[PDB]
Amino acid sequence: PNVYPAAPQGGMAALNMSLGMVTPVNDLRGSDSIAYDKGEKLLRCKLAALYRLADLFGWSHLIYNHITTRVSSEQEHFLIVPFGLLYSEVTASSLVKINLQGDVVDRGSTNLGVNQAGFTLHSAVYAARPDVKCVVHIHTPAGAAVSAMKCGLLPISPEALSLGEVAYHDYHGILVDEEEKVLIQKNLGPKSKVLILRNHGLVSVGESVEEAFYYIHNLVVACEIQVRTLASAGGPDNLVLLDPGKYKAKSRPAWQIGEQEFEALMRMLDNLGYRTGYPYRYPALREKSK
Amino acid sequence: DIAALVVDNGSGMCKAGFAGDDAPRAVFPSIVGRPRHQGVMVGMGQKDSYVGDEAQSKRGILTLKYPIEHGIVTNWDDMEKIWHHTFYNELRVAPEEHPVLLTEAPLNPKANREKMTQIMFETFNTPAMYVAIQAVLSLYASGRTTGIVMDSGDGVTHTVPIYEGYALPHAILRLDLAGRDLTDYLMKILTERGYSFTTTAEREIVRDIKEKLCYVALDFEQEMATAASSSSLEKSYELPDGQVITIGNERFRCPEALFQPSFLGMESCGIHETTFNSIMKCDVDIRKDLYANTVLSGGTTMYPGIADRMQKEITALAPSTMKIKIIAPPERKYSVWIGGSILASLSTFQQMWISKQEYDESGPSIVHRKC
Amino acid sequence: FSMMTPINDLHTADSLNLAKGERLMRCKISSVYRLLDLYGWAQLSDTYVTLRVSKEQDHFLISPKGVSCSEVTASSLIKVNILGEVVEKGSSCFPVDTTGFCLHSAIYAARPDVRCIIHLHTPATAAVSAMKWGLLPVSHNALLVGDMAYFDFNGEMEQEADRINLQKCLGPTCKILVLRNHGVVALGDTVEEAFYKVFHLQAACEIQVSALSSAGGVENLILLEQEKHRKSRLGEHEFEALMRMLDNLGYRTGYPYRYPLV
Amino acid sequence: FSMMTPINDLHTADSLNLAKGERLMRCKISSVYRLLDLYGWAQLSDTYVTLRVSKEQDHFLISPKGVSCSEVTASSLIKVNILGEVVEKGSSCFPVDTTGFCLHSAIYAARPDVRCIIHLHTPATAAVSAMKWGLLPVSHNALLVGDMAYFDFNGEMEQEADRINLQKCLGPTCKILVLRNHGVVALGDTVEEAFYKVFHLQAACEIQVSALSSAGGVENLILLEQEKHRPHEVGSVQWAGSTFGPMQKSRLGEHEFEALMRMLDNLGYRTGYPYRYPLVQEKTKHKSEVEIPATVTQFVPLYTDPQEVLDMRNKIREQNRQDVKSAGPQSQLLASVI
Ligand SMILES: Nc1ncnc2c1ncn2[C@@H]1O[C@H](COP(=O)(O)OP(=O)(O)O)[C@@H](O)[C@H]1O
Repeated sequence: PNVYPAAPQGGMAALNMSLGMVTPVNDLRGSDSIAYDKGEKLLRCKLAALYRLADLFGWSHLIYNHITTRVSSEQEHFLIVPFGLLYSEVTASSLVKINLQGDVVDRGSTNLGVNQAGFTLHSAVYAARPDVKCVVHIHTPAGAAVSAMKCGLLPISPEALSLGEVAYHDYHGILVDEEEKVLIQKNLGPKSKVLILRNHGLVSVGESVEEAFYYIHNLVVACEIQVRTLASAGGPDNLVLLDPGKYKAKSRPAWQIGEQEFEALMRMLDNLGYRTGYPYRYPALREKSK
Repeated sequence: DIAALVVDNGSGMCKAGFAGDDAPRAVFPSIVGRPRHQGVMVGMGQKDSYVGDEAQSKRGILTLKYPIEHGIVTNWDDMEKIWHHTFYNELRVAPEEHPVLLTEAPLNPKANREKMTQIMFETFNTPAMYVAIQAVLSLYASGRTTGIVMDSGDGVTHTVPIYEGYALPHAILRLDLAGRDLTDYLMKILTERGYSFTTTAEREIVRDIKEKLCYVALDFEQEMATAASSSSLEKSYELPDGQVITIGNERFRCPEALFQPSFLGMESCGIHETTFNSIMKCDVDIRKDLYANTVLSGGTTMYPGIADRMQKEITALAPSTMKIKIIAPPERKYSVWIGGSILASLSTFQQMWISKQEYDESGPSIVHRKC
Repeated sequence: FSMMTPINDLHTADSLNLAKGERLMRCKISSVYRLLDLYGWAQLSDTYVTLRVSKEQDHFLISPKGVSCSEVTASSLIKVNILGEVVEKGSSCFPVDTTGFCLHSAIYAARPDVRCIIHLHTPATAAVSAMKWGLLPVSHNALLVGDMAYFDFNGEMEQEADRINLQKCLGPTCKILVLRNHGVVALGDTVEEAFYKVFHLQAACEIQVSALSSAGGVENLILLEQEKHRKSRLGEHEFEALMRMLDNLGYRTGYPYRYPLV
Repeated sequence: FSMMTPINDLHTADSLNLAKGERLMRCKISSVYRLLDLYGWAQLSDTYVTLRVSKEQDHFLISPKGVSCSEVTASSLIKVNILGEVVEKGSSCFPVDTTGFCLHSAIYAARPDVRCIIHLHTPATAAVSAMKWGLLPVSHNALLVGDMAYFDFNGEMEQEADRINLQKCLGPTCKILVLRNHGVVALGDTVEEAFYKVFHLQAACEIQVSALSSAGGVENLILLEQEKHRPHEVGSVQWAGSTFGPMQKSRLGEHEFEALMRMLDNLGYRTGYPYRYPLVQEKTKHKSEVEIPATVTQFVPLYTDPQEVLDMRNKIREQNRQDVKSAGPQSQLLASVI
């Protein structure tokens, strides 16, 4: 079966599994990896797998949003999806390595170009913080609902309180270059790994891909909690609130942060047959046996 | 009220009756007799040839020959004589007023159907006639549309499976092991007792003996041991001349050639193995129903104990999880005609009749177009 | 298990007559219908998408009645005139009914520049159209939609007064028409424009209904104003990308790409 | 594309020390994890479902950390003591973390009646728990939920004061514990009853969320009260089964669990759950008058030469040609007299 049968409301996910069957993401082979770096080869795997995983959960809105990662092997480089190709068809070799200013370092496997306007915000965030290596910008249907609301995010769920401090950026939407960039830069100071745009969507930064995915998934879950909680009562009927610092104090060779859920989802993606090629801390579900 | 006619033909028996009736009107053997002795008696009744029930009365002065053997006609003129006797002497109805329904074996040469259709339109001016499969009509007489049927006549034995009213042509199995060959074998094994039968009338006498005093053994070796060690399995037949013979051991020996053809030396397998192979040739999904519905047809399957032995032999070859049951209607001799009496009575069957006028532009091959 | 249905099968028939680039553009409509089935927006037969063939002699393409959106092919479309009478029926053995085409015919009689019309009955747009506030500028996609006019709907366009009311309600320049208690209608110069506008409109409607159910008050939401907002193809890249997956998956679409891609 | 995973690999692995009843308990408690995965209420393990093995020795079945609900098998689950130390480890190579078990232990020290615990983190249940009001009796499912207790949860259950406060406020006879801003906890004597209550809470939570979203205010919902009538839900599950005797008597969640578990067995999930009510498909029976009942319920030696026979007849025919005179054999009695 080239195409899986479609649910009444889940056809796009079924096509995502079908395209996972048809086109593997580990496009790099032994002969096809000539004149290519090792760390970049490792990072393209994670980035392409993240693009493939983003469309499955529904956090993909055509080609308007982008997910960027930073490789600090050379002086100055970044990776991004080419413009004009959706999330469900992204492979490791099809990703484009570009400069901070948007200059295309190498064309890559694909022929299509790169959008500078989408990369402007990512460039602003990357130039603002040197420690940030991954930026994920998504637009879920509940996230723009909570973002356009006056009060903003509320400490209603432990997922919301796991985010800690959150930054807010007002949507003026004039997008004239450098001064928009500097408003982005000093509207998000030190730390504050989660940024909320008032109308465009949600964005999370992270030192690694796994940590950024964990933060954005916590933000999405907390948003889904917050919408249903505040829909019933929106004011003097006091929904139960927790102190952030005080509940955080009571919340309180080891496994790294964010790798557990990411590796479990890689176990999904390999069980289906996407052939992700993600490096596994524990490649076997069960023990050694024979 | 014009009603169709159902005429069932088999080697040794011809039946005929009006459609929609419970009983056929005429049943008589398909025999043709010609005088053999010097006829010297001026002024009294002599004829060139005797046919039907009248010929069987005068077996002493006649040579009796069958026009059909193994479901294939040998002399068409004798077949015309039998058909004329059936249409005129037995039913006393005009053949050109009522439609007639005819039956035949499933696997047969090309020329038989064409010659039969040509004779039936040209000689008798039949306005409409149709050809049907015998075993399919027997299954319709049982009243189930699915199952595998075994029809064993005096000409040939055949098992066909029918699923949802369709008989699969690839799964049809035909074995040339009939009751006339059993009669010949019974004559050969009665030779060793001291009684000798050679003429054709003596063959009919041996056939009557077989019909009256034969049965099927459940266990062959145990019945041989019982018959050798005791005289309980002995019956006496009383010949038409007053002589008395003792059938003795041979009663279960003649029908056992149905299950083991090595007695006759035939290469083919037994009848139960033939039914099992015919079931094997079908698809798996329907096999359950083929093991669930099996009916027996034909006069050869009237031997006592045929159903128990058939069920045991099929269960031996069947898987252990399968359920085997055998259906044996008491009127299994005349099932086929009964099915014909069903098939002509339906309101959708009047369009199934072959048109007389359409045959004029089509020709003798028209049945292959319509049947 | 029947396999997926090919979208372009007009080569198999080779009996219907063709005019100009119809061999291409028929397929476009089929793609749009398939796209609806990929989004769960509509899976039951209705007059959703109609297309004008040429600027002259007023020929239009509509979907046959009783055919679900998954089974629409290129050769199954129905060609009618402005009056709705069948001119060239498609290769679909179904009875024909054109009572739902009349509103689209009125819109076509209003604007000669309007070519493609998209109508949807999804819960978000129906809730927004039933709402007296209409579409609110509380999302980025709502600003991307543009400006729309609101029209009270009785349900039938056979009356002349309702027709002239529709022309004086639509105005000279408008691309989105909101029918009260019935939904939204997207107008486009091409199929790409109509698809892009209706997709952004539904995204904006979902955001608006979610935020308005969450807050419980209109003044609880922040309000954006139009002052900040106020080759050369608005919406061909997105539809071409969806076309690229459709061709890579196995759908035998006849769309020619603008660039040689890989 | 192979999402089937065998849920009972105890016989295949043969590398574990099982207790008197582990063979049934492990499959029974992995089945509910699979059902939680299929309903989509939870996909990433936060130690949702815990089981108690025996009353004489307090051992508890918990899921290993870092294992998704799709990957849960019966042999992969581990058993721990009430303190939290590992007694016997499953056949899963993962670091052991029993941090989330302690709250479940806070249930086990209080009530000896409860045996299985399910914790829910679904958006609807968390919306109802975070709501100022509780589960409002506005639906039939909420009436079938029954009485319930609310408690404030603050992330730790390790000091003695929080544990004794929870055990005091939980009460002697309560089945549902609502943790504020965290979700719901269902207590069960049996796994089927607790899964039944989990399903009814999820349905009632979704109903309440939709209802309070639809109408601004509680007074518009014209809610009924459970207390005024005080029914005993008598007369439910009237049965007219043919194989067994017709009785009203059934447990709270057996009949719903049997069908789900037979669903799981049909595809190929090799579960070891014993069905209390056996099921047989048989072909239907006929009572048409057409149907007829069935009648019953060396001679030649193996090594020889034809050329020998030909040479023998040639030897005889040669004597015929020669015509040599020779008398016949004579008796020995006549040989004596000569
Ligand atoms: N009562 C009976 N018991 C045993 N065998 C019988 C009996 N009647 C007929 N037969 C056998 O069946 C044969 C007749 O079969 P029949 O049904 O006439 O075949 P068809 O009609 O197909 O020619 C006879 O040769 C005879 O040996």
